[PDB]
Amino acid sequence: MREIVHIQAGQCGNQIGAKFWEVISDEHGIDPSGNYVGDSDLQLERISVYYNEASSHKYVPRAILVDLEPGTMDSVRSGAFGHLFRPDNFIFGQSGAGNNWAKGHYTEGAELVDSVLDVVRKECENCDCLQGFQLTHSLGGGTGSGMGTLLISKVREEYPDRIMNTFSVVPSPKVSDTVVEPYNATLSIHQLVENTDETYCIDNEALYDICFRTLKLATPTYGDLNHLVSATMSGVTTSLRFPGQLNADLRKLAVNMVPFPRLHFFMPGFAPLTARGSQQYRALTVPELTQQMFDAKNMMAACDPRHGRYLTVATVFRGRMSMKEVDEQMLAIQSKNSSYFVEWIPNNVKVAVCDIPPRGLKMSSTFIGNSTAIQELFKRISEQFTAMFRRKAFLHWYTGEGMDEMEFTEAESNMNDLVSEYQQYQDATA
Amino acid sequence: MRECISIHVGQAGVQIGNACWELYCLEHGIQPDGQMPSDKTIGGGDDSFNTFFSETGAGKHVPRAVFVDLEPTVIDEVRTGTYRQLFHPEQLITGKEDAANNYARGHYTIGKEIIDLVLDRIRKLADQCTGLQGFLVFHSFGGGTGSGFTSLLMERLSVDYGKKSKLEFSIYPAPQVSTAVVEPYNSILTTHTTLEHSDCAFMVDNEAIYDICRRNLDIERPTYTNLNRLISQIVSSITASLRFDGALNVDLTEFQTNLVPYPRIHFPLATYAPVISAEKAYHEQLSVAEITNACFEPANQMVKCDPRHGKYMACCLLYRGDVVPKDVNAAIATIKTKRSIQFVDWCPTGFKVGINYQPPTVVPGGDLAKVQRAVCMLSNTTAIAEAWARLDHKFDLMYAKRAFVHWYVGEGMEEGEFSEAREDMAALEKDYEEVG
Ligand SMILES: COc1ccc(C[C@@H]2NC(=O)/C=C\C[C@@H]([C@H](C)[C@H]3O[C@@H]3c3ccccc3)OC(=O)[C@H](CC(C)C)OC(=O)C(C)(C)CNC2=O)cc1Cl
Ligand SMILES: Nc1nc2c(ncn2[C@@H]2O[C@H](COP(=O)(O)OP(=O)(O)OP(=O)(O)O)[C@@H](O)[C@H]2O)c(=O)[nH]1
Ligand SMILES: Nc1nc2c(ncn2[C@@H]2O[C@H](COP(=O)(O)OP(=O)(O)O)[C@@H](O)[C@H]2O)c(=O)[nH]1
Repeated sequence: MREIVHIQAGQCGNQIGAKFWEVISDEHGIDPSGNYVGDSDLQLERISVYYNEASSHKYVPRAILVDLEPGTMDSVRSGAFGHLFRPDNFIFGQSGAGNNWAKGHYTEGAELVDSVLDVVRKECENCDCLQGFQLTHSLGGGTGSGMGTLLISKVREEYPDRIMNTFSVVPSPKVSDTVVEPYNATLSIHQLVENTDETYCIDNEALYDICFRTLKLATPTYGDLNHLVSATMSGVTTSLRFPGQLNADLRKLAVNMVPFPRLHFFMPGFAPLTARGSQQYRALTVPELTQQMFDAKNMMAACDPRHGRYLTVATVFRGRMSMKEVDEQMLAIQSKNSSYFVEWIPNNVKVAVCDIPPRGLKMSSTFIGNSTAIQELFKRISEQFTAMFRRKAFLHWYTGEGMDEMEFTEAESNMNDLVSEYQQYQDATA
Repeated sequence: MRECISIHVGQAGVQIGNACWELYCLEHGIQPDGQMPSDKTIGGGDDSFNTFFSETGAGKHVPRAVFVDLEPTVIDEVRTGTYRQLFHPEQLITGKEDAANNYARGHYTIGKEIIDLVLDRIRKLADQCTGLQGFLVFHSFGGGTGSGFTSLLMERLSVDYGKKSKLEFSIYPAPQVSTAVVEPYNSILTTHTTLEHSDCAFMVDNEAIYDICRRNLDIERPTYTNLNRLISQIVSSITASLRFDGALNVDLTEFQTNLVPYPRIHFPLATYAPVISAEKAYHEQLSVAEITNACFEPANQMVKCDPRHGKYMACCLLYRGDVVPKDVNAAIATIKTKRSIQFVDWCPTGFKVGINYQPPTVVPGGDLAKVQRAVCMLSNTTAIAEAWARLDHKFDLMYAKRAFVHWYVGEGMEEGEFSEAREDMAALEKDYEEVG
């Protein structure tokens, strides 16, 4: 395919995406020194998707990391595989990016959008053709939500043709020090719905819930959850990274997946839930993967899909596997759950098969759905926002920073209309 | 003395063409180094194999066909496959980005910026021809490249050459190997804009080919080399009429005349019988009466539809080896048992037969083995309306709540096109249903 440009925002983005780069780089078998270790061509069939050659025809990841809190550069260059990146895009701010919008959205950051467009165009010059973008960020704080929406709009202006994809992390009361989050989340998704092509709801509420109620870890840190999300988003990327029969692409994924012109929020899931292990593992086999793919406590959104409907479905299986067996159980799952799925698009539950095992697990898969259950998450966020908003709170910060009340009101109008749209498409008929 | 040009569009088309051209080499004894000892190596030809190979003074027998792909992923494979030296210095067509399951992207946006090169290539090839009958295009109803670009190509060709006919080979994509979900919109949007510039089109259903390979070939994992080989065998069998030598059904015009009554009804259905399993050395012997008895079984047709409910127009046939027309007459008498047969009152009936005195060729190291007799009934049934009804159900479902519509509207198509094409296909299925 054509090349992909990766964009990384804020502390959360930098950490999550650095771990993701590590995960796939191990998967594609590339050394920290850029040395080559892979033992087959099937590893480098789609290495050009992300990695670019060096002067020594040494493959280098192509990504950009953005933030304003200048303490992140050393965090980048102190990870295990951190020094992997080109010493040209470690461009950051110098005076902090306190979690206030219109500071990174209007006040500043808008002064460095020239810098970020300069760097992204500079490294897409070496890109023979452009496929799309990978913005990783979270919905809280300026560097993060505000910069992410600003970047999305800017590149949408400059590149109206290609695709625009992003990963969303929604901060939650369960693990959050600050409290100015719901304002950030709603102000973000308002830009996000109307300005991107597809987005992944990598939630924290469901993440914490499952990690504490089954994985039962004492202190969910930026280490554990970083590992979980890096693994899952690697699993999502595999389908493009691998050659598959369901030989899907970003534009193809949009066309196949995107049901409406404003409902492009996915629910990345993973069947074999995995903590920080040492040995190979305790063994898992096919029917276990079948069951745990679509359980109630394995996704990344605190919702039970049996209370809703799927617009579409998608999966990407891993490891040496019986394709006929897989098709048999999938046919049964689409047979024994007739009401579970929408009647608007038959032949929606698509399936693919991959070969390279995950670097640590034998037989796994990667669930990338598109449900009508996401209304629960959006309703949650909007309700907490308006609870913080019915009486003013810190809102003087925003108003004195540049917004007005009308922008907040219209953001809520847009979100509640979106929830109405999801409700409507969730209660269709024949 | 009557040239012929074929053309391949899309991944399915190029793969089928790859699977067919080497069968075509095998049939005449043509080999990537072959020379066919009865020639002068300088245009030594004008026989029925001249229609495809325009052999040069180097005794090469270069073909008349080009391959189309919006992004090089299969056309490269034929460019570096097995018969590499068999094609000109970059006569093929390579793009840079596929339509990605979007009929509109190939019909309005992308192809409308690459089509002129394709037409220039087609015209440049045709100039070396002298007596061209028409084109034989290979496409599928599944993707947006092999469908939108095909319909656009139909329009361009009918603009530049309306006198000449152009037979078609199509695929009615199946859920089993469904590499998208937006196939039905492409299928309706291609059948609607195909009629006015189509003359006779064959659909081979990957549902049917998949069923045949999984059942009667002892293969459980039908890659794009198994179904592809089987379809190549069927296509070679059907076009053998014009291909090898002279008999029934010489020309594409003759295809129309003895097949299509009504220009809105020009999708002939092809049946087959010899489905040799594998390298299985010994099962039993075979009889011509047996294969012609089998060519009526609904399980053995290239498209799933049970014809015991409807009437036939003109049930042609072909045969390989072991001529015995009296046995054929006995076969007609037997099948006259009227348990599952019909014809139409207005026009009398003809079971035209043409014999090829060469035993059928087989893939050397494939999932088949050589046999001695073959037969293929092209029954222009009225039952072919089953496929259109089945696809109409799905198109209607998806258009109920306007799913995916933006992905077509926002690229140069209007909203009314969907509705008018649906109405037009309704008229078409009415036109089939009324005959009787
Ligand atoms: C009702 O009174 C209350 C008071 C406090 C609390 C919890 C209290 N509150 C907050 O400030 C949370 C969001 C308000 C934002 C506001 C809305 C953004 O514009 C800010 C801004 C930033 C920089 C410059 C100018 C403006 O401020 C902050 O995030 C700052 C970060 C900066 C100052 C380092 O502080 C923190 O992040 C803390 C103090 C470490 C986070 N923690 C808390 O325990 C709860 C209640 Cl109910
Ligand atoms: N060769 C081949 N193709 C098949 C088979 N079954 C289905 N297909 C179709 O192969 C098509 C892939 O080629 P296109 O339709 O041109 O795909 P596209 O996205 O328009 O463009 P490309 O992928 O670049 O070709 C899909 O539409 C499938 O439906 C099969 O058995 N063989
Ligand atoms: N660093 C980090 N933060 C996370 C993660 N998951 C959720 N978060 C939340 O994301 C928010 C951090 O926002 P941040 O990008 O730091 O805003 P900034 O201060 O403008 O850079 C906090 O609410 C975190 O709780 C994670 O894996 N890593």
